[PDB]
Amino acid sequence: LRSPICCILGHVDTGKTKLLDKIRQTNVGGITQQIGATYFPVEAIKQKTAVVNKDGKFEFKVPGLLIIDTPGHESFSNLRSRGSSLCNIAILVVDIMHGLEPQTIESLRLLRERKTPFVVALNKIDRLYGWKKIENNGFRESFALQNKAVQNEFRNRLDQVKLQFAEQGFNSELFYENKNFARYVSLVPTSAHTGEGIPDMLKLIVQLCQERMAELQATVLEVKAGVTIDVILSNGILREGDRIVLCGLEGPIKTNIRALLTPAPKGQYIHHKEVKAAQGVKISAPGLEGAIAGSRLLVVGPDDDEEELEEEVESDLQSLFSRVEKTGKGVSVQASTLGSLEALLDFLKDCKIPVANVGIGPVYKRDVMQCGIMLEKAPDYAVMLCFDVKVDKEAQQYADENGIKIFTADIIYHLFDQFTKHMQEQLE
Ligand SMILES: Nc1nc2c(ncn2[C@@H]2O[C@H](COP(=O)(O)OP(=O)(O)O)[C@@H](O)[C@H]2O)c(=O)[nH]1
Ligand SMILES: [Mg+2]
Repeated sequence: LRSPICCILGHVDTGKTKLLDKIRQTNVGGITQQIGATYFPVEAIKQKTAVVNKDGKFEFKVPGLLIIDTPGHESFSNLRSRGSSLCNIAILVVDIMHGLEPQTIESLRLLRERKTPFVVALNKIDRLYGWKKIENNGFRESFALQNKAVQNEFRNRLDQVKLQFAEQGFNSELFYENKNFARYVSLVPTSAHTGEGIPDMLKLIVQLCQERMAELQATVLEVKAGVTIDVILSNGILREGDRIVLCGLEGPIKTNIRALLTPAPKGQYIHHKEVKAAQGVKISAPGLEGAIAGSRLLVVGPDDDEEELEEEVESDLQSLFSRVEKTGKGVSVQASTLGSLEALLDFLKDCKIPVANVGIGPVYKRDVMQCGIMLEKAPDYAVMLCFDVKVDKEAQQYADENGIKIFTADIIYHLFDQFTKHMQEQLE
């Protein structure tokens, strides 16, 4: 069998890094660091959840859990239709003391559109005034030992957070009060500081994956400059020397896996003849320049037709490139990954904003030039809406020289706001 994959999402300063760090802690099958991910064998999970499984009734049917730290939008890297190949389930981290934030809200909307199951970590409960910690305890067990004032503050903050979620269209319940997984999103109070609530969280993640979610699937999660690719192997086997095709900026990329690399526990990496799901692995291969984050990775077998596979891997990006106005009058859009780009196109289509040009990866002069033609065509739309992407300095300079506006945002809403402001300025 294989291990479910869990992605951890959160607003900055919400304690996701500290949380994953606390989840990693061990007395040591050992918890093992992998490329862009951390693997938890079922024994380690049993140990971390034992305190909330004292009777032993809970059955683990799973070999392990893979957890990917996904700060920002990497959990949404691939196209929506394949979301489960990247993340079976997610953990959304919210600071209980400040409640819902904008990045959190965007994360919520994106998780909902992609139909990605998630639970919420209501983190930093130790910040409750007078909280009496019991390290690594289950939340209920610790909560029972708190004074009246602490319980009161918890309930108040909880009701408030529940309201903020309700406004966003999500019905939420405290996890042990939660009765139906289909009806409510579970809120699990946690402390990255004390470890409290983490047993509950791991047990719940495992429970949901098993109860609800009981061919090769591999996704390019990151591209690192020679150029190597960090890949999440969700299903199947990858082997050294495998003939692979993936999505590239200027067309399909076809090459052969030179090396399968994981971090050394010495040299820097250890090589593998082969790796099996679920695994985060680094791939070394010639000609990986222009690889697209969020791209599928396909292996060309003996019966397979490499051309058809090239077409198939490029088809995601092409499906995005084709989503443009027939009129040819519209804005240019750009994003870092297939999923982010898809989200941007869907959002703008909802906003009835017309798009004439679609780009992926960091913004370069060619993208800005392409936008610049609109300036001759229809000047008002000679702008770029750029979602979570870097803008090359020369591209920005060229834009400023030629009166092309480049709008950038970490949140998709802001692109809309900025564009509306721009249009009102043009009509002003
Ligand atoms: N008291 C307390 N502090 C926390 C907790 N989780 C995170 N922090 C603090 O908040 C800061 C958040 O750090 P980090 O883990 O990088 O949060 P991130 O930016 O969302 O990844 C850290 O300096 C921690 O000291 C918690 O459960 N309790
Ligand atoms: Mg972080």
